[PDB]
Amino acid sequence: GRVRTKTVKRASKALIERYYPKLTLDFQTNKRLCDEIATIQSKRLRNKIAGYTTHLMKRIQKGPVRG
Amino acid sequence: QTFGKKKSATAVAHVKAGKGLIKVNGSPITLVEPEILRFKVYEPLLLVGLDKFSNIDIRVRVTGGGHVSQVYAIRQAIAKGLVAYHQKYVDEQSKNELKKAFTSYDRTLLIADSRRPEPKKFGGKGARSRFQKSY
Amino acid sequence: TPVTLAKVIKVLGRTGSRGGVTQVRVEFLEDTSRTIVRNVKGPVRENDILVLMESEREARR
Amino acid sequence: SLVVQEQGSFQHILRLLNTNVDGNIKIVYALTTIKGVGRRYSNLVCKKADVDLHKRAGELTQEELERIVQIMQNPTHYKIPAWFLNRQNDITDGKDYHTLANNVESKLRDDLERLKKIRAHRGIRHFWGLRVRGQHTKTTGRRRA
Amino acid sequence: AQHAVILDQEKYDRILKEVPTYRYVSVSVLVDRLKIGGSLARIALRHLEKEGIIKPISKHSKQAIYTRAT
Amino acid sequence: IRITLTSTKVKQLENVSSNIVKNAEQHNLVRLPTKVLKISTRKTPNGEGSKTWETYEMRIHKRYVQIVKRITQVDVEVV
Amino acid sequence: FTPVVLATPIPEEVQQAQTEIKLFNKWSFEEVEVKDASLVDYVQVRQPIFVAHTAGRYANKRFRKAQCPIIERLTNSLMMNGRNNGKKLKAVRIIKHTLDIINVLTDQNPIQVVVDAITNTGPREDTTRVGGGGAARRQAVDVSPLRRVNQAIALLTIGAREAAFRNIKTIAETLAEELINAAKGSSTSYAIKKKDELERVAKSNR
Amino acid sequence: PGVSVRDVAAQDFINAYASFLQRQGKLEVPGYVDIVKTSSGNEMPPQDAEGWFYKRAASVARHIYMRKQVGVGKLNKLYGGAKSRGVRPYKHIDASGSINRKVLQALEKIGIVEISPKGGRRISENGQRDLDRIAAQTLEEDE
RNA sequence: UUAAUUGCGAUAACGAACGAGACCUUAACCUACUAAAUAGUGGUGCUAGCAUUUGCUGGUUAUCCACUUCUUAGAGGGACUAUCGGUUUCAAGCCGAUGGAAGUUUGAGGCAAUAACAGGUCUGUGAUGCCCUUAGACGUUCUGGGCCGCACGCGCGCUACACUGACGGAGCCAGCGAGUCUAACCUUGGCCGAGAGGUCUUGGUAAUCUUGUGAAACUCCGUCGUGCUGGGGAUAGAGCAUUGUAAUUAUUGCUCUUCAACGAGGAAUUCCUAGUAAGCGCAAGUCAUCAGCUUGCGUUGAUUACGUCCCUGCCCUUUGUACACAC
Ligand SMILES: [Mg+2]
Ligand SMILES: [Mg+2]
Ligand SMILES: [Mg+2]
Ligand SMILES: [Mg+2]
Ligand SMILES: [Mg+2]
Ligand SMILES: [Mg+2]
Ligand SMILES: [Mg+2]
Ligand SMILES: [Mg+2]
Ligand SMILES: [Mg+2]
Ligand SMILES: [Mg+2]
Ligand SMILES: [Mg+2]
Ligand SMILES: [Mg+2]
Repeated sequence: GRVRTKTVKRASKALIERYYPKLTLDFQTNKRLCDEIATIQSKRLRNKIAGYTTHLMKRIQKGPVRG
Repeated sequence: QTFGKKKSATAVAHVKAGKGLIKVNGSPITLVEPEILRFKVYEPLLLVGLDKFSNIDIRVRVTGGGHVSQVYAIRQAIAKGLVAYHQKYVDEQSKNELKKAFTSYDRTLLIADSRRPEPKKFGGKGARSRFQKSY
Repeated sequence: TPVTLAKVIKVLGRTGSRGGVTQVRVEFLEDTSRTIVRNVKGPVRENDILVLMESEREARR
Repeated sequence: SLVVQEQGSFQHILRLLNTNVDGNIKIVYALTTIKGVGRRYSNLVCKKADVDLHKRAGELTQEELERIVQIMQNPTHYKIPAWFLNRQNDITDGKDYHTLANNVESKLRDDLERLKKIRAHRGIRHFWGLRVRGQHTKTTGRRRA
Repeated sequence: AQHAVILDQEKYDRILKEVPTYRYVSVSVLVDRLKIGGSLARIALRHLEKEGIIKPISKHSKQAIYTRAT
Repeated sequence: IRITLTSTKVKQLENVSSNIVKNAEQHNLVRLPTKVLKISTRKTPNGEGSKTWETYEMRIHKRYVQIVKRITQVDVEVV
Repeated sequence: FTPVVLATPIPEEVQQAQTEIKLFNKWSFEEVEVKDASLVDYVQVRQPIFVAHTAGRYANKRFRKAQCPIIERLTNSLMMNGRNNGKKLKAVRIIKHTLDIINVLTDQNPIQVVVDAITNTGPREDTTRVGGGGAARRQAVDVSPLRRVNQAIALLTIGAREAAFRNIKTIAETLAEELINAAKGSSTSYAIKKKDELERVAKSNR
Repeated sequence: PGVSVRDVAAQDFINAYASFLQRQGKLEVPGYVDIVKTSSGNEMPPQDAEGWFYKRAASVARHIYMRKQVGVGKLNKLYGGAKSRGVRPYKHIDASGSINRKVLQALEKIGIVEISPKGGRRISENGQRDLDRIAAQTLEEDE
C-alpha cells in the first residue's frame, strides 16, 4: 500500500544533493520549502517528495544513505 | 454556532446568554419520541453539569437524513454547543472539562461520524454486490 | 469436570488446508512452568486465556 | 372491554343460505364463508344493520340477521351504493344484483355460457381451459392435472 | 389441544388460581397453562389490570408484562 | 443593474466575474450550484458481452447608464 | 440527590438516575462479574450505556468488537433471517422488554443472567475438518476466548428465532425463556443443547 | 404556564383531545363515512369507523398550527401509505381526496382553519386560541 | 519488499518508451478570505395564541439594520502513513500508538499497455467490398394479423408461506434528479367524486415554481390468535374510469366479488468484508399509455473474516514434452 515510487525517490534525493544547505527533520517546513525551488504539479505529489526527503533527513544524521 | 451531523442530517444551535428552555425543532427536547432514543439526546449533560442552563442558548432544528441520523445529529449540535460558549467565554478549562467528560464517553458527540454511503456501480444493486450468474 | 486453564504465550502460526487454525504455545498460570502447543479455532492473540479438556496431549497440522 | 360470562346461547354449526358457519369464530369473517360475501361487503352490511362488531358469532337472533339476508339480497334499497356490487348493470335485465351463495357460480355460468355459445373469444377460450385474461402462456402455469 | 375463546369457569377460576410460584403473567402464560385461547386473554390482561393482582411493569403495545402481588 | 452569467468552462466564466467587480469601481463606485447533466448509456454499440455502463457529464456553472451599454462588450445575459 | 429544573420541565425521574450515579436508565449497569476467567477482557460492562444503540465503527479494524458494549453486541444478532434486516429500533425494544421479562423471575439485575448464560454457553472444545475429503479425519481443536462468545450469541438468538416462529409466545418471551436456563445446568435450552452437542469426540480426538 | 401545542407530545394530545370534538358535537361529518378507506392505496375501511374523523381533524389542525399553510393534496400524500399492489412492488399511493377536503371544509365551519390570502389554508384567527387551550388541560394532569 | 516489473538490493549489462503509479473525477473538514429574496439564521417594525415580568410557540410574501455557523461555489488549506515506539537484516518496508475530518493507495470511480479472438455488431450510421433484388420490387406506402400463440426444460427477477407479522388509525424523516413558445412539459391551491379520476384557476424555461418532492421500510396506539387464518393474492366474474385514429388476445388505474399453489425449498448454485450485506422506497432512461427491467440516489443498518492454497483460478521462476490446429 505504502511504497513510494522512483518519481519521489529520485526527486526526493534530487534535492538533498543541492540543498543540504538548509532542509530539516520537520515535514511541514520542507512542504513549503519544496514548491519554492521545485515545479511539482499536485499537492499530494509534493507532500510525498517532502514526506520522503524529510524521511531521508530523519535518518541522514546516522550514516549517509546510498547515493 | 455549532454543527451537528450523522449522514445528511444536520443540526444547528447558537452561542450567547440564554433562557432555560431547550428547544428541539420547535417542540422542546422534553419528548422527541423516537421513543427510547430519548436517552441518546439526554446523554451529554449527565457526566457533569446537571443545571444552571437557564442562561443557556439551545434552539435546535434538524433537516435531512431520517429518524436516527437526526437523533445523532442533534447530540452533535448540543454537546458541541456547551464547549462553544467555553472558547473565549466562561473559562476554557471548562472546555477541557466537558470535551474531557463528553469525549471520554464519546458516542459521536464532539467529532462527526465520518461514515458516508458508497456510490453504486453497475451490474448490481449495490456498491459492492453483483447480479446473479449463470454458466 | 476435568478442565484446566491456559493463556497463550505466542502464536506459532497457521496450519489447516483452508488456513483457519492457529498454532499457539501456552501455559497454566500459577507456578507457570507449562508449555504445550495446541491448535485453536476462532481468532486468538496474546494473553488470551482459554480452556482445555485434557491438560496435555496436544496435536499439530 | 372487560369480561362477561353469558349463558349457553352460543353455537358452532349454524346454517344460513345453504352454508354452515363456525360459531367460535369472530363475526365479520365467518360471513366470508359465503361466496359473494367478501370482507369489504361483509364489514359494511353488519354495521348498516346495527350490530356490535366486538361480538363473536355465537350471539344474535334470526331477525337480527334476517336484518342481513333481506339487506344482502335487496341492498339497492339500503343506502349502500352501486359500486359495492359484484353484479351491477347486469346484461340480462340491466338491474343491479349481488350474486350470493349459489348465485355466484350460476350467474358466472351464464356469463361464460353467454360467451361460449356466442363463440366469442373469451367464450371458446374459456371452453379450452386457457387463460382468458391475455397473460403469457408459455412460461407459466403448468403442473395442474 | 384445540383451545377456547370464551369465559365460562372450569379451570377459569384457575384464572383466579392465578399467581403463586409462577410470577410473570401475560397472554402467552394464559393460553399455555392447559387453558384458554389468547384473544380474550388481552381484555383479561386489561381486566385484571383494572383491579387485580397483576401490576404493569411494561408500558408497550406488543407485550404486556404483569407480576404477582409483589 | 443586475447580471446573470453562465457557461460550462469556469475560467472565462470567472474572467468576466472579476472583470465586472472591477468595472464595479469604474468611477470608485458601488455562485449558483453547478448543474451536472448525466447521460448514462451502454459502451457497446450492439448487445454483446459484459453489460457495461458509462455515464457522461455536462458541467453547467451559473453566477450573479452610458457605462451600462459599454460593459457587455461564455454566455452573456443581463436584466 | 440534586433535584433541579429549568424553563423546560425536566422530568424528575431522569435527573435522579444518571447524575446521581451514572447508571443505565433503569437497570443498574454497575458491578456485575463474569464467572469465567477467560472472558476477562472479552466483555464490555462498565463503561455503562443508557440505551443499546451506540452506533459505532466496530468492524473496519479487526478485534474491536471486543470493546463494543457487550449488550449492544447481542441486540445486533437479532435483526436477521432477512426480513428484520435494518431495524435496530425493533431490536432494542425486545431487549429492554426481555430484561424485566427476566426480572419478573427472581430479581437482581438481568444484565448478568445473560452473561451468566454465555459462559456456560461457550463450547470449550470443538471438532473440524482435516485436509482429507470424504475419508477426512475430524481432529479436535480447542475453541477461542472470543469465538466462545461470538457463537454463543448467534446460538442464543437462533433458538429464540425459530421458537417464536409460529408459536403463540412472543420473541421477547422466547429468548427470555431461553437466556434464563443457560445461567447454569440448563439441560432444556437450545444453545446449551448445541454447545453440549458440539463437544463431540472432543477430548478423544485431541 | 404559557403553553403552545409544541410543548405537548403528539400522540396523546392529537388523540385524547380529538375526543373533545366528540364531546361537543359541532360535527358536520360527510355521512359517506361507513363507506371509505381513506385511500385506494390501502384495502380495508378504517378499523373503528366510529370516529377517526376527529383523529383526522385533530391531525390536520396540529400540522396546520405547527406550520403556515396547508393544501388538500398534501393531505393525500401524508396519510396515504403503500398500496399492496399484489404480486408487484409496493408503491407510495396518495390518500382519499374527498375525505381530506371535507375536513379542511368542516374546520372553518368551527373556526379553526382560515383560507390563506396566498392560497392554501392558514391556521385561523381563533384556531391559534383553542388549540393551545387543550394543552394545559392535558399537561396539568400528566406530569 | 509492495496491490503493483512497486521499491530496496543484487547484477554482462547500461541507459531508455509505453502499462502500474502519477494523473482527472466525486466523497469526507474548513468558525481561514472573497461573499449572497433564487441560501439561511439572529434582531427589529406589525399581528395572532398561551401564562403573565414580558416567558413559550408561531405569523410576519421589504417590516429596516446587522451576521455568512448551517447552504451554495470560487481561491485555497489540509494527510505526508506526520510523530513516538516495536521492527527490521544496512535498507525498502511492515506492525502498534498518540494525534486527526481524515491513516485498507484515506473511501469509491474515470483512464489504462504489447500481442491477440476468424469473439460480437453489415438489425445504429447517408460507414462499407462483393453477391442477390430493382416494377407482379427484397424499394416504399396502406389495411389487417404476428413478434405475446402452450403437453413441456432452463436463465435473470417480482411477490409470499406470516405473531421481529397483517391490518387500522397515528407519528413523521431523505437524497440524486427531470420539466412548455412554430407550445400544451412539471403541476401547487380552490371545489366535485368512495376511488380511479374529473375541473376552474395557479406558479415555474426552474438553487425561486411543482418540492421540505410530508417516499417507503420505519415509529407510538389498537384490533386479530395458530390452523392455510384476518398469512397469501394467483385465477376468474361484474361494473366504473384513463391513454390513444384504434384496447378484442383484459394497455394501465379503481370498486366489489372469486380466494389456487406456497406449511421455508433435493442434488446443485450466485453475490458479498463497512455506512458494506441485506431490508426499504424515490428519481432518471424507456414513455401517448404500461415496470415485476436497468442507470443512480438516499433512509434503516447487522452477523462474519482482516486468513489459506483445499476447490475454482491468475502471476513469476525452475522442470519434462512425441504438443505448435498448442491437453
Ligand atoms: Mg454446466
Ligand atoms: Mg399514514
Ligand atoms: Mg405514510
Ligand atoms: Mg488491456
Ligand atoms: Mg464467428
Ligand atoms: Mg447492407
Ligand atoms: Mg420478443
Ligand atoms: Mg443475466
Ligand atoms: Mg392480505
Ligand atoms: Mg403499520
Ligand atoms: Mg462461483
Ligand atoms: Mg430493458
